[PDB]
Amino acid sequence: NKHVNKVALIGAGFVGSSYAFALINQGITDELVVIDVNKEKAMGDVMDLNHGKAFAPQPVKTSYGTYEDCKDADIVCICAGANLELVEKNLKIFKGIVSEVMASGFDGIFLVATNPVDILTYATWKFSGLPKERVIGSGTTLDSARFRFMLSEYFGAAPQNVCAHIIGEHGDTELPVWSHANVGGVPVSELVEKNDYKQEELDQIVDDVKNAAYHIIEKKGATYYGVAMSLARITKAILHNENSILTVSTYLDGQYGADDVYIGVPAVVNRGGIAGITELNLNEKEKEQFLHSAGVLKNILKPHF
Amino acid sequence: NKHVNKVALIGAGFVGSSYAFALINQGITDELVVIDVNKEKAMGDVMDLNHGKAFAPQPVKTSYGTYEDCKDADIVCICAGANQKPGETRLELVEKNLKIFKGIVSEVMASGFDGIFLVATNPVDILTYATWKFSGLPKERVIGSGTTLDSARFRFMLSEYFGAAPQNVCAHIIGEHGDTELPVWSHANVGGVPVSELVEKNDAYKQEELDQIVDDVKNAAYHIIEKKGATYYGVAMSLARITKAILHNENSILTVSTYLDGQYGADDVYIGVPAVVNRGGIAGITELNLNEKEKEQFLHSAGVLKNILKPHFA
Amino acid sequence: NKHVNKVALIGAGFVGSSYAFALINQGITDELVVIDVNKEKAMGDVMDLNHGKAFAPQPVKTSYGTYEDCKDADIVCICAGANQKPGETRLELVEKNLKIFKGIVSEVMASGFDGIFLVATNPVDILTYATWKFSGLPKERVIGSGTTLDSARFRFMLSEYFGAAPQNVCAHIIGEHGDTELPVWSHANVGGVPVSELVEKNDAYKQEELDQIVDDVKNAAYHIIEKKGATYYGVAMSLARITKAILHNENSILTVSTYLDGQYGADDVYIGVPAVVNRGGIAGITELNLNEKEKEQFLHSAGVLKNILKPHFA
Amino acid sequence: NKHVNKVALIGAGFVGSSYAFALINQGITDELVVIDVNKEKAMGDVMDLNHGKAFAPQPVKTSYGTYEDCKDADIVCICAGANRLELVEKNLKIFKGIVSEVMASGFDGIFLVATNPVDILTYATWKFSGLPKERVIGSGTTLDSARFRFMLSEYFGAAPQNVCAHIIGEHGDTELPVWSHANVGGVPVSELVEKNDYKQEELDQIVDDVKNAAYHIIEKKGATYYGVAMSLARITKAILHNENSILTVSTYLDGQYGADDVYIGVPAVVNRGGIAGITELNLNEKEKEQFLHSAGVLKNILKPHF
Repeated sequence: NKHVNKVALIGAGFVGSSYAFALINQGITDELVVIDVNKEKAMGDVMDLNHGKAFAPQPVKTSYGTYEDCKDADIVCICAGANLELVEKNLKIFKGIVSEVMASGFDGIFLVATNPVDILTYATWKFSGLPKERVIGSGTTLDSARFRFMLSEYFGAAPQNVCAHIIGEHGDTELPVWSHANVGGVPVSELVEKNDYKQEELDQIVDDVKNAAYHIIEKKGATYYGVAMSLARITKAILHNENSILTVSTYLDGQYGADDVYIGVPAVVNRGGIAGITELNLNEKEKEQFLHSAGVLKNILKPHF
Repeated sequence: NKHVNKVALIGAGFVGSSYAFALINQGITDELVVIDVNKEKAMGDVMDLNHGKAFAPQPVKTSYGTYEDCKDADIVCICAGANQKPGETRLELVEKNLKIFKGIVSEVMASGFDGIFLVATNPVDILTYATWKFSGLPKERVIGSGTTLDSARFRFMLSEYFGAAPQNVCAHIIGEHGDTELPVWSHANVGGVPVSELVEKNDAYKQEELDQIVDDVKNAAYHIIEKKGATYYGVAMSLARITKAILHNENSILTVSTYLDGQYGADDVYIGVPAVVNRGGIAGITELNLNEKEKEQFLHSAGVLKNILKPHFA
Repeated sequence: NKHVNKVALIGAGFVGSSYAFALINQGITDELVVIDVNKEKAMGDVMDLNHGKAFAPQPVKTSYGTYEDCKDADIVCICAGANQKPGETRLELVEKNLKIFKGIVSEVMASGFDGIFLVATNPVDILTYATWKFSGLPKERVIGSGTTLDSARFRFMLSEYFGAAPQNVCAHIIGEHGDTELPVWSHANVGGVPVSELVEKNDAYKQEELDQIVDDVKNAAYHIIEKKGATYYGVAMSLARITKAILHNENSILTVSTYLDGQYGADDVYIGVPAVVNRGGIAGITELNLNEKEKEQFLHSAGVLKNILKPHFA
Repeated sequence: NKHVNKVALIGAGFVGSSYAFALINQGITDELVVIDVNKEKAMGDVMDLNHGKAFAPQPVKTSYGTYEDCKDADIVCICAGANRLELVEKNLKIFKGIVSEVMASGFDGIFLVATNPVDILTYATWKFSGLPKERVIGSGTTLDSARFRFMLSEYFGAAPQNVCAHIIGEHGDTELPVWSHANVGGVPVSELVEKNDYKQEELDQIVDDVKNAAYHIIEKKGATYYGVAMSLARITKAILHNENSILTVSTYLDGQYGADDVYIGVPAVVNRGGIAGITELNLNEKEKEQFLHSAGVLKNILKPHF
């Protein structure tokens, strides 16, 4: 009796629906159940998603469901919420959601997508009582993948042999780890000096990354395709025991001079969830940029915990 | 053009965007250009689709453009048009969409485009025929989604009934994409065993059970629409499937909208039949030997389409 | 094994090693154990296969072991045995291989193995039947490669004759893996159109051309052997294909060696017929309605096998 | 008219046959032609390889052929040659005949060289053919580096994709690990070595297994071919699919690592044009000397013949 991979999705808005469409197009899970307070929408979405079932690369059973259907889920992905005020609404929404999920007997991994992601990931860990290695937030995985790709273009190599992370809070206080950005083994700073590859050229790439989402929202009011893709990517590392290094929202206790906070850092991800935290030796600018970011978060945290 | 595939999408609504997302998720094309006069929404979608490109299985260049950017496209897929309003007849919808298609197709042809058209807009068989007339291209290079979605579904469900892989099952829905489409029970077979035989010799396999599979296939869109307001994920997948068969020269048999001049006793009409699809478009038409009931149903289905074409084309 | 697929290969000759290489190149299994008393050659092959593991699409753990290492195997594939020497009859070869299989199967069963057997050693239908008797397993869990290779090559060539994808072509070779195997022309079809109809409706499609597709399929091994001394790449691929259908629960229809107790009018014999293959092994048997000529050919083919079984099994 | 990818294989021994079986199993090329002095063996292999054609993941047309059939090949892969510094001697001759016959067909693609000693015969092929140095490529130390890389993602517990480590220099005893730039997720190996106790001579023994892997295989069954075939198919894949993958293939240097006028193993970017750029690692003092000593060994063996 071989293991059946099962994902439970909570919140069938634009992010959730797209996330589902992505799992189906990539053949990532064996089963998917969709849960939303708006029964009719989730129902319609499931039907639409199954309409083209025959064309999916791999069989995937997709169904409408309720909180109790989370019992044997490997992953519960939360895309629900509202779109200091907002943090209040969502903090409560999550409380009821995690409560209902845990009440079903779910004993898997939480994947949190709704913003502010670092905050709601910390919250989910609290409300659920699960080990911190099994509550995971999307963190800055999207921004880091982008940064990483733009650089394989810029320096002309495959993304596979290019290294670059974005860490910190998923937000304006997130930061690039220039000190460890390397191409094929060769540090970026090295390539910048030996050629005239110029500095604020690379600095502009970081500028685009941080504002990418705002610009999308400015034009169509919401962002969902890129988000959905990052979620499917993280779900893939888990379900297929990849040990992939991803800058997901992770609980720190001393690793980067930070403790008691969920924040974006490169973490090894596998079927168990977080399997280790990659500890980069930050230089001086990075070290304070980071702690400033961790401080901003922990500060919004205490009023609620 | 030589080492790289390019798709131009015209119309970035729910169908078009989902199609785009499907192409990117499955790794079907190297380049996609999105064309739509609604600039904010379309550039937004393009930026959103590019935001997460690093996660896709293959590199995919997505951009916002206009007709001039079709010059080197392998495929132009058209999802643009109006949707028919309640109380409006199909001939009334067709009058509006023909005018839209006239502008789109002439602008596309004037860009230098020399590829294949893939038509998705309803009524798809009608607009495929129009695109052929408007473009002056060979009939093999103008393709509509036809009954591909209903067939594939019909075929998966039978696979998920008689208990065998989709790949090993034969079941076609043919005719117009709409209420007169028909199942080809006479040629439906599992592993090569006719469905009528399977029914006859196992009473776990009942007729009405099978007919019910047909009832549901034909009403699936309407029910999705009831609960969600519209339907687009299935359409998008069927379009991605056809695009893949073209770009990768698969020679897959699909019930796309296809021009008939005599086959099945129908003339001068685009309509859903099993056709071989490859990099050149339509490579061949499968001519099933329809039984007497099927033949009558099919000629009625072709007639329903010709009643709509007649007032618009000589 | 819960999240992990494991294959045990018994016999690391040219067939077994190529099979191993195919599994690794296609990403079919998570683990492979190779079992062969010829230690130097087999550990050599194992080390060689591990040498380039980094380049394989998926991580594959390959090791050298013995019967005890079959305990948690999903599949045990047996390629070991002697090969027919010139002047030796098949009954004489079978006497030697039954003795070999008796030891192999009893040791495998005593390891705690509770998976599926995949048999490749010649004459495969005979040794599949023996493996069933020796193992005491359900007949659904003992599978031989049957006529899978000849069928696939019968079905690709037709696809490469009528101009369509293999996926939409239906053609089976059934019967013993050997000179009495037969084509099922009566159910051979393209997109659902009977071969006999395609023939008589187009004079570019001719009988003799089709028949020689058959004579060539049946003589393919002999010609490869003439030129290179042995045949093993095709066999290896057919085995990898069957293994994939099993490990990934495909429900693919394949003409594997299958136990019949009445179907097609044959009893108590393993023989090549279209069967549904999934994670549990044989999920179902496709019963094609053979015409009178085919029925006679098939019962003769089953008879040839029973003439070999009879002196060895009650 | 979409481009048709075409590979011509010269030498259908164990390496070539396996290399072919790999291309077919991975769906890497659209067409493959097989060429060998032993016509009947090449004919047999092609037949065996097509026997199971219906099961290949992607369509691939495989056929028997001759030097003339190289005309429109994207890639000519040479696995022919004899299997005692006279080995270089016999092979240098074989290659001369082969390249001459290939160029004489109008071939204007990329050469992929696998026959040992690969660095030397890659240099030779460049000479005999007259092609730009970016279009003659040897397998170099790609296999050894791939192993080293995987054998470290396990050790440190991450995915190979998030691990960095090269083996450079001549394909042989004088090849060397680039410890100074070996990193995991961005974190250099040295940092992890003393910060946890990951032991030094442990990571060390890994470099020893790599270098002797092939000898040990040969000790047991007489030749290596599966691993070689896999590395060849991987390089063929980077080329035909314009990957821009960084591989330590045999590459022509002119000053890049204190070395000039020599084919040797270094990380190079590989795409449809062939070598697209040479990755320049800041070698430390130890590595710098190991490397030049390796280039010297090679350049020394070249002189007598050029």
